[PDB]
Amino acid sequence: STEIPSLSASYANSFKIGAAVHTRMLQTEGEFIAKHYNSVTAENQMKFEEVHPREHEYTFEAADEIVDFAVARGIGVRGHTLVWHNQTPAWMFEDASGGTASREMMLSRLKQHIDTVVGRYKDQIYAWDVVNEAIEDKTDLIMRDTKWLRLLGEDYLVQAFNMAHEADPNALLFYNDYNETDPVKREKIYNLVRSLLDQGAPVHGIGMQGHWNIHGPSMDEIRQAIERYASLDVQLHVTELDLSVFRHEDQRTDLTEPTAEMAELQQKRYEDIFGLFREYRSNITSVTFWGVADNYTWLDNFPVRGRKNWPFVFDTELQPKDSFWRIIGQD
Repeated sequence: STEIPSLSASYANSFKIGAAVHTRMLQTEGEFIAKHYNSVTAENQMKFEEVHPREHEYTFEAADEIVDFAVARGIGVRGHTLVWHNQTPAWMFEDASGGTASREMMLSRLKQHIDTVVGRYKDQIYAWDVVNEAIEDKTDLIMRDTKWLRLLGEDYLVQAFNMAHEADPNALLFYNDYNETDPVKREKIYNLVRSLLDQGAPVHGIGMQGHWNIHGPSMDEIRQAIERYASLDVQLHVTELDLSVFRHEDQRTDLTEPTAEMAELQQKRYEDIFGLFREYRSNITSVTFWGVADNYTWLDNFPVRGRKNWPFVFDTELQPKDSFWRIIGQD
């Protein structure tokens, strides 16, 4: 493709290397993507609202294009979240009078949605984020209070996994979440999946989002989350990895490029992280970055609107950053 080696090829015997994509990137960054990633995830085009905007109408155009792109190139595809409190259209939770949908309506609608979406790509998607972010960040709260929990019921996770498993018994079913390394939330997610497994739910993996930064979480904290989750006998996927140069509610907004400090910390940070991933390659089977290159990232608008970020190992011009070289795998 040019000079630099293929990132995914360097991990061909350890774990997949993926990237979140959007159709707009294909006929422009398609060459770069096929070069460095052997796994892709629709950043947004497979979400409920994106593929099922209205009750009786599905819009799979974008998702279909991404899948054609990947499968024709031997690139794997992770399906992103079927059940999530965000990006799910209002119709799903409402009845004809605009009131709340009943438990029965919720169940039949969820069944048809999963059957349509999961069934559509049957045998083509190696892993599905079945339930996303069900655990609360608040210390004294376990289950996030969402319409799924209120309208469908406390068994909404079991239901989702059973339905997904039925739509495609060959796909690996994942429970995906962020802040997965925080000791308190870690134990909640651990107990959740454990209880799901004890209930017979077909959950085959835990997705560690990996929305980290140059200051944390620590190697020790990440290590503990890994061993903790792996002890449930499930595969582990780092699903939305990015290393923000900013912290939580950062007050800095004048940066037009990372500071010399940020660049140096990020490079070392990425080296440490992938060093840890290699150590646990027996538990981690896929590592996906939530983007392709610094020219685009959802962090450019979250949590702060219009604040440019540079979270990847590839810069705004798709050129490798120092971190890239320190991340190359051993194969």
